Order: sequence, then C-alpha cells, then structure tokens
Amino acid sequence: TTEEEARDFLDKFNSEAENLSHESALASWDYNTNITDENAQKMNEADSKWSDFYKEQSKRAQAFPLQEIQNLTIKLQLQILQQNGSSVLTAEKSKRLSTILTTMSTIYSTGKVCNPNNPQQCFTLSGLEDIMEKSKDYHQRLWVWEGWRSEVGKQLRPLYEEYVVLKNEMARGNNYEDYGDYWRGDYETEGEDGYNYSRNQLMEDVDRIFLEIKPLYEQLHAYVRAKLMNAYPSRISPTGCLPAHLLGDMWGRFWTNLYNLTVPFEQKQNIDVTETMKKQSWDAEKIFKEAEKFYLSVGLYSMTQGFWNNSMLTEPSDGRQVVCHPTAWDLGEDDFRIKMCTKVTMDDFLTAHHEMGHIQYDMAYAKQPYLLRNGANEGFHEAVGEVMSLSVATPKHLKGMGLLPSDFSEDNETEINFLLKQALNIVGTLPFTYMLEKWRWMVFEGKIPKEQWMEKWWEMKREIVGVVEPLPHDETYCDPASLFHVANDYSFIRYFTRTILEFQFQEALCKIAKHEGPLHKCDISNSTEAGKKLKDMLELGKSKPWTYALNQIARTKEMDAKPLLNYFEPLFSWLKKQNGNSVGWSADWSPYSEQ
Amino acid sequence: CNFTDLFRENAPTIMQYKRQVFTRCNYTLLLSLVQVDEFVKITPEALATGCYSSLTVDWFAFPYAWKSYLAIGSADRIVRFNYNQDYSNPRIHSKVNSSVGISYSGLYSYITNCNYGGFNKDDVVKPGGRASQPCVTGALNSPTNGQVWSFNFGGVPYRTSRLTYTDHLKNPLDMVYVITVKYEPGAETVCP
Ligand SMILES: *[C@@H]1O[C@H](CO)[C@@H](O[C@@H]2O[C@H](CO)[C@@H](O[C@@H]3O[C@H](CO[C@H]4O[C@H](CO)[C@@H](O)[C@H](O)[C@@H]4O)[C@@H](O)[C@H](O[C@H]4O[C@H](CO)[C@@H](O)[C@H](O)[C@@H]4O)[C@@H]3O)[C@H](O)[C@H]2NC(C)=O)[C@H](O)[C@H]1NC(C)=O
Ligand SMILES: *[C@@H]1O[C@H](CO)[C@@H](O[C@@H]2O[C@H](CO)[C@@H](O)[C@H](O)[C@H]2NC(C)=O)[C@H](O)[C@H]1NC(C)=O
Ligand SMILES: *[C@@H]1O[C@H](CO)[C@@H](O[C@@H]2O[C@H](CO)[C@@H](O)[C@H](O)[C@H]2NC(C)=O)[C@H](O)[C@H]1NC(C)=O
Ligand SMILES: *[C@@H]1O[C@H](CO)[C@@H](O[C@@H]2O[C@H](CO)[C@@H](O)[C@H](O)[C@H]2NC(C)=O)[C@H](O)[C@H]1NC(C)=O
Ligand SMILES: *[C@@H]1O[C@H](CO)[C@@H](O)[C@H](O)[C@H]1NC(C)=O
Ligand SMILES: *[C@@H]1O[C@H](CO)[C@@H](O)[C@H](O)[C@H]1NC(C)=O
Ligand SMILES: *[C@@H]1O[C@H](CO)[C@@H](O)[C@H](O)[C@H]1NC(C)=O
Ligand SMILES: *[C@@H]1O[C@H](CO)[C@@H](O)[C@H](O)[C@H]1NC(C)=O
Repeated sequence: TTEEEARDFLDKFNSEAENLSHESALASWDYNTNITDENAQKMNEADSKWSDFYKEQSKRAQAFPLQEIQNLTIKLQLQILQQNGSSVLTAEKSKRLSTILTTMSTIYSTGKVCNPNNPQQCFTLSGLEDIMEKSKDYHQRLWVWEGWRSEVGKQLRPLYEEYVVLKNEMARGNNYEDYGDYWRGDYETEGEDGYNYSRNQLMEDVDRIFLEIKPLYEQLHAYVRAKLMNAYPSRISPTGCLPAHLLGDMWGRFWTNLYNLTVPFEQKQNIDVTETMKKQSWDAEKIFKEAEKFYLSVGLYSMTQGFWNNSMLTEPSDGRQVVCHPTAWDLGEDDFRIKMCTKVTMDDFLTAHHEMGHIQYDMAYAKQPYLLRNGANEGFHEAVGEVMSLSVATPKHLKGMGLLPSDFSEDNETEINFLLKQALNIVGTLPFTYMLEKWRWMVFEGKIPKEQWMEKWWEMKREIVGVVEPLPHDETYCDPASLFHVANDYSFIRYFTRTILEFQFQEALCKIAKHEGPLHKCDISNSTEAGKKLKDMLELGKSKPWTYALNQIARTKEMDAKPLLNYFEPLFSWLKKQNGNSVGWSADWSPYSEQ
Repeated sequence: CNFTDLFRENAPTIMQYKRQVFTRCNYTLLLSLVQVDEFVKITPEALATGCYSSLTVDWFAFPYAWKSYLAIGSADRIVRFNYNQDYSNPRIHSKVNSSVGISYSGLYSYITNCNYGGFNKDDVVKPGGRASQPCVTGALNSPTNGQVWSFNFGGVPYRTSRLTYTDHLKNPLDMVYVITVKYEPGAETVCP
C-alpha cells in the first residue's frame, strides 16, 4: 500500500505547490514590471513560503521508498522530492558554503579593471565587456583582458577551492561520487528496453560529439586565424593558436564579433528588414501577432486572452522602472506571459518568436503533474525555442510575411556569409563549452591536484579550442572563475546539449515537412504534420526519459552531431577551399614564447 | 439662450468638464459679466454675432499660466489625457469675481497617465471627447501624489495617475471657456 499512499501524498503536494508557485511567480513578475521598495520584500516572503513548504514535503516524501514503489510516474515525482541537498552538511559547513557562494558571486559582479597606463580611467565589468566586443586596439584589449583575470581570478581561486571540497562532500551525502557526478545525474534516466541512460554514458557521448564537430571547427579556426592574422599583423602565426584577448569575447566563448574581420564576401550586404518594418509602419503589436500566426501556421498553440492583456510586451511610458531582458513566464493556473521591451527591429522580430516558442512548450506540458512540469532535459527547452527561431529567420518566411521584395533572391555568396555568421555563434562555441565543462568535472572528481588546476585548464584550451594567453600565470590565478557561470553554481553542458539537439530537431522536422534542400533554407511553418509531431514530444515534459522524447522527433536514442555538420555542409566545403593545408592549429605556439 | 450655468457656483474640473449646446434661441453680456484676460480660427468678433446652426460651449477650471500648452500643437498630458479641443468647426481666458456665486468647492485635478493592455497603449482622448471612464475611475482612486497605480476594469488591466492644481486659488480664480460655432447653412437657429 506504499505506492497508494505515495500517490495521495503527491496529489496533495502538487495541488499546494501550484498555489504557492502562483503566489511567488506573481510577486516576482509584479516586481520586475514595477520596481518599488514595497514589492521587493513582498516577492521574497512569497518565495520563502514555497521553500518552507518544499522542505517539509521533502521529509514527507522520504516516507515512500522508491524500491517498494513500482509505478515509474510515482517514483519520478518522489525522486525529485527525496533529495537532501545541502541538508547533509553540518550547520557550519552549510552556512560556510552559502557564504562562499555569495562572496564569489559578489566578486564577479562588482569587479572592475583600471587602466595601468592612466589610473584616472577605470571601467566596471559592463564597460570592459563593451571594450571587448568593439575595440580593435591590440593594446587596449590586452590590458582589459589581463586585468579582469588578475582583479577577480585571484580573489575567487581560494573560495572556489574550498567551494569544490564542500560541494563534493554534499554530493557524497546525496549518494553521488562527487559534485560532477551530481550534475551528470541531470541526464540520467531510468526505464526499460533501450530507454536507459547512465551518468558515465553522458561523458562518452560528449566526447563522441566533440570529435564529430571537431573537423568543422578546425576549418573555421584556420579561416578565422588567416583573417585575424592580417587584422593583427605579426601578432598571430600562420599556423598556431589564437590570442585569447582577440576573440571578441572576454571569456572566449563566442566569435560573433569577428564577423566584420572574417566576413567571407566583403562586397556583399546582409539582410536587414528593420528598414522595411519602418516603411510599413510596424508596431510591437504587429511583431507579436505575427509570432502567434507563425506558430498557428506550424500547427501548435494559440495564445490566451490573459496573455495579451497582462504580459509586459513593451517598455511603459508611465514613469515606473522595469527590468528589460526577454523572459518567458509561467505563473501557474494556466497563466502564461512574456516579459520584454519590444522595439520595431529585425532582432526583436526573431526574439518575440523565440520567447513565444518557450510559451508553446510551457503550455504543452501544462497537463503534467506539478513536479514533472519541465522539459525532458534543459537542453530540450532551449533547443526547441532555437529551432523555431531559425525557421523565422529563414528568408522564405520573411518573404511570406511581406518583409522582402518579391524580386529578391539569394546567391551562393550570401549563403556563405549567413552560414559563417551562424558558425561563429554555433560552431566556435561548442569546443569551448566542452573544454570548460570537462575541466571542472575533473576538478570536482579529484583527478587534478589543486596546484595543477590552472595548468590543466590552459593545456586543455590549447589542444581543444586552440586559444592562448599572452602572459603566463604562476598558479595563484583561477581564470575559469572570472566567468559568471563558474563563480556561480551553473552547468555548461546544457549549452553543448542545446546546440546539438537544436539541429537534430530541425532536421527531423524538415523531412516531415518534405523540404528537398539545405537546412538553412528549410522552414517549419505551413507543415501541420511537423507541427503535430512536435506537439507530441513537447507534451511529455519529464513523464518520460529524454531519450524517449528525443526518439519521438529524431528517431534516435542519443545525441548526434551529424545534423549540425549537414546544416554547415556548404560552409565546410567553402572553408576547405580557403584553408588548404592550414586546417587545425599548433598547440606549441604562444605569444610569450616569441622572444 | 440661457448661459447662467456658465458662471454658476459649481465650477467643474477638466476630468469631468461640462458643456451645453444651444439651439433655437437668442444669444456681449457674457463677456461683460466676467473679466477677460485673453482671446484666442474664427475672429471672436465674428463669433460674437450672426446666425449659427448650433452653438456649443464647454468650460472648466484651468490656471492662466498653463495656457501655453492648452493650444494646438501641444502634446502635453493636459491635451492627450485631459482635454483634446476640436478644431473642425470654427477660446476665452477669464477670471470670475467673488461677487458672482462661484463656490469653487472641492478639489480640482487632472489625469497625467492612463494606459492599458500588454502593449501599454495610451487611452488618449478623441477631439471633443472626455477622458475614458476607466481613466476617470482609476484617477478617482489614485493617491493624488502622482504615483502610478494598477487598476482592472472589465478584466482589462490599466495604469493610472492623478495630480492637482488646487493650489492655484485666487479670489478671481482662473477659468477657460471654449465656444465652438457650427455655421452650416440651412439651419441658422442660434441668432443674437
Ligand atoms: C506598484 O507597486 C505599488 C506597491 O505595492 C502599488 O501600490 C499599491 O496599489 C494598491 C492598488 O492597486 C493600493 O491598494 C489600495 O489602498 C487604498 C488605501 O490607501 C491608503 O491606505 C494604505 C494602507 O493600506 C496606504 O498605503 C495609502 O497611502 C493610503 O493611505 C484602498 O482604499 C484601496 O481600496 C480599493 O480596493 C479594494 C479591494 O478590496 C476595494 O474593496 C475598495 O473599495 C477600493 O476599490 C486599495 O486597497 C495599495 O495601498 C498601494 N500600496 C502602497 C504602499 O501605496 C502600485 O499600485 C503598483 N503600480 C502598478 C502600476 O502596478
Ligand atoms: C536525508 O538524511 C537522513 C539523515 O538525516 C537520511 O535518513 C537516514 O538514512 C539511513 C540510511 O538508510 C538510516 O540508517 C538512518 O536511520 C536514517 N535516519 C533517519 C532520521 O531517518 C535520509 O535517508 C536522507 N534522504 C535522502 C533523500 O538522502
Ligand atoms: C560591423 O560593421 C557594421 C557596419 O557595416 C557595424 O554596424 C554599425 O553599428 C553602429 C553602432 O556601434 C550603428 O550606429 C551603425 O548605424 C551601424 N551601421 C549600419 C550600416 O548598420 C557593426 O556594429 C560592426 N560590428 C562590430 C562587432 O563592430
Ligand atoms: C557561385 O556561383 C557562380 C556561378 O555558378 C560560380 O562561378 C562560376 O564558376 C565556374 C567554374 O569555375 C565558371 O566556369 C563560371 O564561368 C563562373 N561563373 C561566373 C559568373 O563567374 C562561383 O564559383 C560560385 N562560388 C562558390 C564559392 O561556389
Ligand atoms: C501509474 O499512475 C498513473 C496515474 O498517475 C496511472 O494512470 C497509470 O495507469 C499507473 N500505471 C501503472 C502500471 O499502475
Ligand atoms: C503559408 O501559406 C500562406 C497561404 O495560406 C502564405 O501566404 C504564406 O506566405 C506561407 N508561408 C510561408 C513561410 O511561405
Ligand atoms: C471685479 O471687482 C473689481 C473690484 O471691485 C472691479 O473693479 C471689477 O470691475 C469687477 N469685475 C467684474 C467683471 O465684475
Ligand atoms: C482580455 O481578457 C478579457 C477576459 O477577462 C477578454 O474578454 C478580452 O477580450 C481580452 N482582451 C484582449 C486584447 O485579449
């Protein structure tokens, strides 16, 4: 009778959890759209009510052991609740870990770097990021990059070192080998037949993807190097790695700001629809209404009346201050909202659809039990939104919406510029994500001595992404922690996963749509078969293993890079013609070793 | 034509301004009874005489010093959420002596902000049209300090704020009378 009692328990939990979730989500939404000292405390108190509830219910959940229960639906919901987390640690260790997390976050957020050649000038991180994405001055770029690492990396290293040990002890308390293993568990699923995925299997598939994407990256790297070598003459070897501070990114994650240096065809113009929208007198209302039609044309869900009346879709003129950053909200009780400050710009024409795509997924699994109201994997949540975003960006859609001339067509030079711009955001970001996630995993696992944490980080970076730091760090430095998602407790594999899933989903939906052509020309709208198939997967949430949810679209059990390589197939061929024998890089090169 | 109500005790606010249409009646005296400070398409001397299809006058309390943005070309809050004067059918600023029953009791206010829906659309006044009731109701329930409050009317969320001009109290006060004359031929029912 354990399962029967567990079922009654979960139904009671889910009912109260929804009511408390609504109060907290609403208080948070109201605060973000109305910043007042009166709303501030209000939101927290609402959050605490849910938290106190969740922990009391956690203790109750542990009265229903998973070994005795046979129904997988019940086991999954209880498994979510039956987690001690930090409550495996003593009061001193629990409080100490919380203190360290707050401290590391603060050091990053309030960090600044001052100009070594003029003490009068100093910039906060926001100003330093602005320099990295814009400046072409080798010197300015160098002192801001170096300074950031010295100013925060040397304050966080000690905190992160103690943070690691404490996170590992916590994970042991929760029956994991280490904290890396704890995070790997987010991909672990229990089930029968072939629908079973292990924590160690995650590592193996990740290595496999890296090797499959690797040759596309090697072609992109040689091309980018060949062009940056002229932009920064005598600073980069014909064969070798790229300087970290010249990647257009403070942390070397994205290469998108290099597009202007690495553009395939300089004489060609890109497509910018902003001018058309202004001439046609578009509003924010037009952008969102068209976003709804896009999804109706795909064959998914309409928006509710509450969505249109309550969401904050544009910045107010009232005088109240608001938070501007695109977020999809789910307040419970079928209350779905999008928060953003929409302008009549081509970028927002893609963002509105992206956020709308998050809502489409959130609505789809609304029929699931409270605890299972999530994506099959965090990678699915984001990957689905991105696939829909690409479908909208595709010129065929823009023509359909009346945003392009009927006499407009693309040549094979335009396609190359488009694909490379995409590659700088999609391909150049992958071996980075892989490298950094793997390094931390080894740190938490305990495969690297503390004194060697830094040395392994840069050796991996030279071999995996081909990026080098111009001035050596003795060891006291902790460069990884200079990034938001390392100083704070965040995982990066989801981003590696998000990208691969995006392409697996895009390709699968294209064949259903019967698109006889390249994936960068393929759209998903006006194919209700593709819409229905996508509906079926989105609806599942966490009631099924992500391997099941993946199979429902891509007919596979695991991650697969082939769809990505397919998308960029014509780019790959062009890059070969440009790169010749320069493909790949020498990991033995470093600016410091030049003299 | 009976104009008693134009200089009567119950001076209105703009948010709830008053108007009276005159027809089939005989209308200089109105200008003699009050003290005029200024005159602003039709020449006021041409307005003062002749036969009209209809004559419609609206009036409300309003500081003389604020006349700068009551005029056409203004995009002030005093135009869009307050009073949008129509100009399709071709404005006297005056003060009223305490010797004339002009009680001017209560508080005199106006709407500064009023919008709704997910796009924060401004519920602006049509020419010759009062502020929307949703705007009026939100303003009545506003703190009067200018803080914007949330209201919900018919299920539709609104944002509204109110301010006053009840500090501008002189014995003569400050009032504005706007006379619009419809000169359409074939009617001519309002004559001197
Ligand atoms: C941005 O965030 C702020 C902070 O929360 C919001 O401010 C609140 O707005 C609500 C209205 O939405 C206010 O509620 C009303 O309070 C009136 C009483 O005001 C006096 O007393 C309060 C203390 O309780 C003082 O703070 C205030 O200064 C006054 O001295 C009530 O009379 C109102 O009653 C109405 O609603 C009830 C509903 O049950 C009906 O029964 C009544 O008949 C009547 O219709 C109402 O309760 C609230 O007091 C404001 N808080 C503060 C601190 O001032 C902003 O509205 C929000 N802005 C936006 C755009 O979201
Ligand atoms: C959370 O921690 C408690 C201990 O504070 C765990 O309960 C113990 O489990 C062991 C192993 O089965 C038993 O020998 C002890 O007698 C239990 N103690 C109590 C007070 O029940 C609990 O299992 C942990 N829960 C999870 C999900 O890790
Ligand atoms: C790449 O070059 C383009 C110009 O072709 C830059 O676009 C300009 O950006 C500024 C803002 O800094 C705008 O004020 C201009 O109006 C833009 N010009 C055009 C024609 O749109 C673009 O910013 C450059 N990329 C980078 C990373 O610097
Ligand atoms: C883009 O397409 C054009 C047109 O097909 C290609 O240019 C042709 O290349 C062949 C092979 O050398 C020549 O015989 C033709 O005379 C060329 N036509 C013109 C108008 O120049 C071009 O090479 C293609 N570019 C890429 C990168 O594939
Ligand atoms: C598991 O529980 C669900 C209700 O949450 C029920 O519909 C399903 O039939 C049960 N499965 C088995 C095998 O009992
Ligand atoms: C979908 O079909 C409609 C006609 O019903 C057409 O107007 C629209 O442009 C098509 N969508 C695309 C992306 O071509
Ligand atoms: C108002 O009162 C003053 C002072 O007695 C007087 O001079 C003026 O003529 C009066 N104006 C009107 C319109 O009655
Ligand atoms: C807003 O919601 C109400 C129901 O409360 C509905 O009648 C109205 O049509 C909706 N308005 C819009 C613009 O969606």
